[PDB]
Amino acid sequence: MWFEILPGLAIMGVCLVIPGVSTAYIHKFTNGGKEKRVARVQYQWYLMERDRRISGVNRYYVSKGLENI
Amino acid sequence: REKMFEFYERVSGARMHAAYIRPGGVHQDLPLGLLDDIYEFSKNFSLRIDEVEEMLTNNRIWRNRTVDIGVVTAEDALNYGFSGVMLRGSGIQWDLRKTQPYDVYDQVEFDVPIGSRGDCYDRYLCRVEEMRQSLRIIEQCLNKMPPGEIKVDDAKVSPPKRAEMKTSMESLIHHFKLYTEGYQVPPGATYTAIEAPKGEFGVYLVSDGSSRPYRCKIKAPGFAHLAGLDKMSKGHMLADVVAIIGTQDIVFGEIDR
Amino acid sequence: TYKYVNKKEQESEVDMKSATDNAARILMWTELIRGLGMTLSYLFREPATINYPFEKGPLSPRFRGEHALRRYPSGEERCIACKLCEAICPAQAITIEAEPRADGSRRTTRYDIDMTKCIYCGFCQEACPVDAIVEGPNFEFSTETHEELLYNKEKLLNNGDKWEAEIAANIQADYLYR
Amino acid sequence: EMVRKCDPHIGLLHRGTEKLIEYKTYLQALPYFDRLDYVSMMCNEQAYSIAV
Amino acid sequence: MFFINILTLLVPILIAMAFLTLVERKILGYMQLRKGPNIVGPYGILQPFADAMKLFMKEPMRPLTTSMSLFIIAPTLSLTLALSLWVPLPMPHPLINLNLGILFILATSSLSVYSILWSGWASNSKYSLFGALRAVAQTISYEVTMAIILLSVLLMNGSYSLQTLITTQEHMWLLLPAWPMAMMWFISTLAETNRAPFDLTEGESELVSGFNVEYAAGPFALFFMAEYTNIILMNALTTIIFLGPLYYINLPELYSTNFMMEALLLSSTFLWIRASYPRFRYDQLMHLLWKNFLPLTLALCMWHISLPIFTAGVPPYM
Amino acid sequence: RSRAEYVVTKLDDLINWARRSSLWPMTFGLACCAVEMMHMAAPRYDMDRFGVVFRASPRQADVMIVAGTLTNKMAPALRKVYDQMPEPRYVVSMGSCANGGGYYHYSYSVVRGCDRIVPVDIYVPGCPPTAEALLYGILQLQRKIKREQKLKIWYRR
Amino acid sequence: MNLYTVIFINILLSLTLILVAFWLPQMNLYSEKANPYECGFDPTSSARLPFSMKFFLVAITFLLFDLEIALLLPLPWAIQTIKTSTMMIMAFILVTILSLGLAYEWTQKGLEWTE
Amino acid sequence: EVRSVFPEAIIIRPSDIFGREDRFLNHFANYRWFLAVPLVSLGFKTVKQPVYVADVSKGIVNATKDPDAVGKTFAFTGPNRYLLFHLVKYIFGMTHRTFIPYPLPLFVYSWIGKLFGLSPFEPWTTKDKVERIHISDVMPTDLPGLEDLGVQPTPLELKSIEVLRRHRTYRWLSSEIEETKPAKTVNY
Amino acid sequence: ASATRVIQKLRNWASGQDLQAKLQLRYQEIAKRTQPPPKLPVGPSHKLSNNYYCTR
Amino acid sequence: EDNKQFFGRHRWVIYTTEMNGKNTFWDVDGSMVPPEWHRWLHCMTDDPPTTNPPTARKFIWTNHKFNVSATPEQYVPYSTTRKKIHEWVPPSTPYK
Ligand SMILES: CCCCCCCCCCCCO[C@@H]1O[C@H](CO)[C@@H](O[C@H]2O[C@H](CO)[C@@H](O)[C@H](O)[C@H]2O)[C@H](O)[C@H]1O
Ligand SMILES: CCCCCCCCCCCCO[C@@H]1O[C@H](CO)[C@@H](O[C@H]2O[C@H](CO)[C@@H](O)[C@H](O)[C@H]2O)[C@H](O)[C@H]1O
Ligand code: SF4
Ligand code: SF4
Ligand code: SF4
Repeated sequence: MWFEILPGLAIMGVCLVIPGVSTAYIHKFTNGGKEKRVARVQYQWYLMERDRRISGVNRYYVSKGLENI
Repeated sequence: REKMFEFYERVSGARMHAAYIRPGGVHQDLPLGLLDDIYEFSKNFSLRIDEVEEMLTNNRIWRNRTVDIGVVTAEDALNYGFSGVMLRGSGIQWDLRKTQPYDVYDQVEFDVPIGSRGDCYDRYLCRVEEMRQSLRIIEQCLNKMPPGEIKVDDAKVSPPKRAEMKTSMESLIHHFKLYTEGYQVPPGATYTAIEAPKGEFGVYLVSDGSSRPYRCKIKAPGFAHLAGLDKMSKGHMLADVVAIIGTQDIVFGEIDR
Repeated sequence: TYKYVNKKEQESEVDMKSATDNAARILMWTELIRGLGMTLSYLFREPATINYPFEKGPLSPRFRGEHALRRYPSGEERCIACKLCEAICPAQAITIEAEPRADGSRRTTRYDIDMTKCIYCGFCQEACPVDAIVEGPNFEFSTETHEELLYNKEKLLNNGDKWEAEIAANIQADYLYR
Repeated sequence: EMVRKCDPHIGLLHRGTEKLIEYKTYLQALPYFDRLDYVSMMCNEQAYSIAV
Repeated sequence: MFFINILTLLVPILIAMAFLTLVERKILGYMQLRKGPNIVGPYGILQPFADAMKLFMKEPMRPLTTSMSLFIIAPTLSLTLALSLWVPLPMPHPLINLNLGILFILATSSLSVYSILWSGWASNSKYSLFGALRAVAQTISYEVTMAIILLSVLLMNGSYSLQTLITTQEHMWLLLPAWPMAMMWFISTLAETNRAPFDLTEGESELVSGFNVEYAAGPFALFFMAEYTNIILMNALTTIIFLGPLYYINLPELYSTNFMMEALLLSSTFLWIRASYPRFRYDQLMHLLWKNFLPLTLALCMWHISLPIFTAGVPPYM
Repeated sequence: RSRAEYVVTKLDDLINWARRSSLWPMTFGLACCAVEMMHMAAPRYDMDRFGVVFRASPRQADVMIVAGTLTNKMAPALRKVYDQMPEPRYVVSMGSCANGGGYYHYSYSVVRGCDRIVPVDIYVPGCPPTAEALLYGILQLQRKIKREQKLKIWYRR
Repeated sequence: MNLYTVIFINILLSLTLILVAFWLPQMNLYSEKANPYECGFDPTSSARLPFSMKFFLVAITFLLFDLEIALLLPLPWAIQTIKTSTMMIMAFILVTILSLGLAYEWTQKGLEWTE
Repeated sequence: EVRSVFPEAIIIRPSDIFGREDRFLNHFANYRWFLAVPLVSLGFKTVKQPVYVADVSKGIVNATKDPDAVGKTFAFTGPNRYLLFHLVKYIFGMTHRTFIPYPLPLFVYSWIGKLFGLSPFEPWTTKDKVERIHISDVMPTDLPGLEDLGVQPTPLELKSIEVLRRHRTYRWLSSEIEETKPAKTVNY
Repeated sequence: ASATRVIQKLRNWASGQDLQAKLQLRYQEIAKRTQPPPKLPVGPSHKLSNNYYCTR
Repeated sequence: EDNKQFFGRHRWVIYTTEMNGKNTFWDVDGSMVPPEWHRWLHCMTDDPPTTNPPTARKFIWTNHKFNVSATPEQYVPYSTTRKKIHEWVPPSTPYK
């Protein structure tokens, strides 16, 4: 019966969700719990480099608020 | 097809090479219940044709692969030795079951499908419609099936029934001789032709008076059709040639013998 | 009587309605969609596949399969070496020798069937006057060597002893048609 | 991919049926006709049966 | 961590490819009133692994007339490019974030034809040369319109960035305003993947096996792995461009689940199409693209230049 | 025996299973016997559910099914395509003609059994064998492949 | 760095499969096996002889049409211009002349393959 | 030991046997994979008289019926003797592969044979194989040969191409027998 | 035969036919595999008189 | 049996796991079906051998055998006839 096609489909379906989900989680793990920063233009890269320089630990994603001034 | 192989196997014991039709009639009578099962198959088959027509007949891809492919004129088809659908696809009104009938073909009603363009698409349409006309003949055969014996009551040709063979002296002698020497055929020669599914199927059979044929020349319809492949393939691509081989409907058991 | 398969050439004028219907058919692939509908409808049909070898294709008592040599209910061989089967065999697949048995009986000393010459036509079993040689119902006897398909008398009698229960019942079901 | 000439070479299934039939009785020759157009078996039988 | 992320893309995609070979054979089977594989594993789920192990245990061909460097290179290039097409795909976040990701796809996909061209030529046999020259014709047919179709769509996106397509479709599928381009795009991806009814470079009824006819064993498997990976890729691309999966910044996995479902469905229609139609003639594919798609594609490109100006709907640069 | 012999034996099973489970015959058929081969692929028997898939290229085929009569004119071509199958390869002789010449055994033009031209693994009798009889022979080839001991024999050399 | 890393892994994976496929299986090289395939009969000539191209004119037309799309692919940046009327006229004229070029070749039978 | 339990045994002593599946012509042809062909003393101190495989089998099968063969030792050699240098050069001429010979001492050569001998599959070469390549065939004297068993020895020049054509590239596949210059022969 | 009413509607709509009335799979409509014995008739030459072979 | 299944699937056999000393847990084939059940399972009749047993004959095999090809039990052909020509045997005693 047609529903016997589904075991292969479910395996396909699981395999096609892992890349999207794994990339989203690995980004947050490696970017301080936030989305990985996107630098489309030079201005955005400049902000990341400034964030890295003021972080104290050479990581752009470690943010400094008003407690730092 | 697998269901029709069962009708073959039920009358003869073999799905394909039945050896069931013999000179004098048929080998055995139909088993009880076979006509009903042939009727059950027959009443659903036209829907199976409709589904296939739904896939191909109006499909623009199918029409692009068969329309104006392998066009053959009526005059060339006659001079090239074509027969069957290879003539009727070009409009020639010819079919041996109607023009030179054999067995009980003059007692059944059916129509001969005729092409208009002489190309692969018209020949495909002719063959689809021929299947529909076959169902029409089958229905008449089912209703008009008469009673009686199934081989000629002439024990110098047709073997006697096994019960007679085991009771009567004449039947045993005739059984013995028919399965050893065989029946003698008076000397002569005939060219006999039928409207086989692939075209005119012919035999030129020479008897010298004995129980073995002196000469048997077999006329295969596909032998002339394949000989016309070069003619039909002019100005066509390799993929068209694949279609034109299919449109001739060719089996090499009959072309090569 | 004849009919035209592709003569629908009663050329007519075209309205806006029919021209648009023709336009929609070309531009929106409607007949191609009908094709997908047909294959979709088969997707949800029960497949015709049987679970071979746990299930089998239907057969009939007339089925022509592996040959066997039969006996009378006493155990006496039915074959009396008449050679009608050998004479009729269209493949010359049968080879027979015979002599008077120790009790004076007319019996074979050789009865060979080359199963790789045989065409499984059943002419031998029609020709046999005593229902000795038959094609049985077995069709699952493929081998790993050519030599295993050159059956001698011992093999053919063992097939008879192996398959008689089914062979007898198939003959009881068909012999009135013979 | 334009086809300039088709030269069909056959005989790759030529088995000498017609010669073999000369050594057969008429009944013995019948099964050779099943194996000609082996898609239309019974029609081949019918042609040979009518001729005989 | 970036190396772990490469694994969690490549390995699941290669398993998805392997099981698409199973799904194809079962979907085709059931549309043909058969079952397809149901013995090798439960419901046939080990059949792909058996075929893979069989092929790599088989003797690989070393034909005498063959020019061996290109013969080996072509299947190697095929799988490399198929896997590379996945790295910029945002599901919703890509492994590699590219500014011109769409142009990366076209260039990478366009290099993929050379695996067919070189394998067919390098094999140095007539049926393989026929398959290579059909690939030349195939690319000429569809590549003429594929980039213009994409161009018109991306005048509503405003960039070549794949991630921007997610935001463009925040409130509506791009299918709705672009369905005529979506239709032409869908036919183009069938031809681009050499799939039926345009499976011409292999076309087994005509060329036996076309470009890969001289290939055996594991080298043959690479072409097959590359073809099934590309089918998933092109449909996933169609999903992101026209069928914008639902995106929520706090629920990224919702995008991934929705993306997979639509991508699975679009891959199924590829197998459904194969079961339904006859093959085009390869001159007829050229006429389909150049005499039907190309006129409409050019008109619609002009229309999609015109639209944002007269509706004041130019998308943002950033 | 030893644990190295046990491991070798389990590997034989694994590689044997893979070749059993993915037998790809050549698209290759000679006469009426090929029609019954089509019926084995047809829905009732559906050979593809056992993992059996026709491929037209000898380079991509594992099994040759000699399905019909082998003439002298055809014999070199059949030998050629057999030689062009990569190994491991198997031959199934199907039907009386291929098995030993059958109805045409005594012809001037016919090879009396394809096993004069190629080695044969399975002989399937019948004229033609039914689709089911052919399927039985294919399953007998699988069990033959299941018995291959190539790695065990290599280990003991 | 990341794009270089993944593409090298892609290259690395493909080459490893090739090495496995060529060194794992048992081999048996002989001349008849390695001769070119042609349906069981020998080829009558080299596959390296000229193979006529019937669509050669479409092929070189494709070269020009491929530079036309190269002129169109800056359009996403061009629609950001203040000079909207100028951009629109340039894009409209560019598409129209390309259409006229296709229309001319179509009516000259330049899209028909040679026989 | 064989004659001690079967004193009437026929003993067949072939030289190196060439043929389609040999480990002689195929072996040297496969030196192309290592670019340069080592030979002890450059192959000028080794004489070979190789014999065709179908000649040996024909002689072996004739010895099953020959009344005069029992209890004897036969030497099955080919018609011609060659120095190992010219034989290998001819092999590379027939394969149309670049022939680059260079001398290699036997003790270094044996060590390479031991390394290749470590293969757990079928070794490409062994130490024993290296030793046997550089032992000269013994000059014919006294023992009967193939002619005594009704076999005319086939020259290597008549049959080598059937063995060596598969070792050519596509450029040279169709090159005929006569394009290769035959090897120079010796009488010692 | 065992399709649900929902699937029957789906496949009837998709095909454009009434598939349930003409199923390609066979159920109980076919003949029984055991039948009563036949009794076949004899031909016109089964006569005890006026049946000399030379007249036929 | 299940007569609600379509013709072809309405009857089936579950093979034993051991027959004649052979392990048939995985290695099953159609030749394991004995003749009395072969008729029923192939639908040559509607009557199973439980309620319609076959006739008993003393020479019928009591133990069915499956296909024994490529085993020590395989059939090996041979001529079943005896020597036809008889040689002269020379005398054992000498002659002078
Ligand atoms: C510094 C130089 C070092 C010394 C170099 C010595 C090189 C000698 C290489 C010998 C050949 C090894 O190469 C390998 O040989 C085997 C068997 O020998 C052959 O391999 C294959 O073909 C033959 C054909 O009959 C089969 O017998 C064999 O079983 C199969 O594996 C190939 O020819 C090659 O795969
Ligand atoms: C032979 C080739 C022929 C094909 C080429 C034909 C090109 C001709 C194009 C005619 C259409 C020009 O359409 C023209 O669009 C511009 C903007 O783009 C409109 O311009 C309008 O909006 C712009 C902003 O964009 C305002 O700054 C301007 O004041 C206002 O007029 C014009 O009102 C309209 O007339
Ligand atoms: S079945 Fe036909 S071919 Fe076979 S032995 Fe009987 S008569 Fe001869
Ligand atoms: S089997 Fe029958 S026909 Fe043949 S020799 Fe014996 S009794 Fe006569
Ligand atoms: S064995 Fe019989 S069915 Fe098969 S090819 Fe020969 S004649 Fe035809």
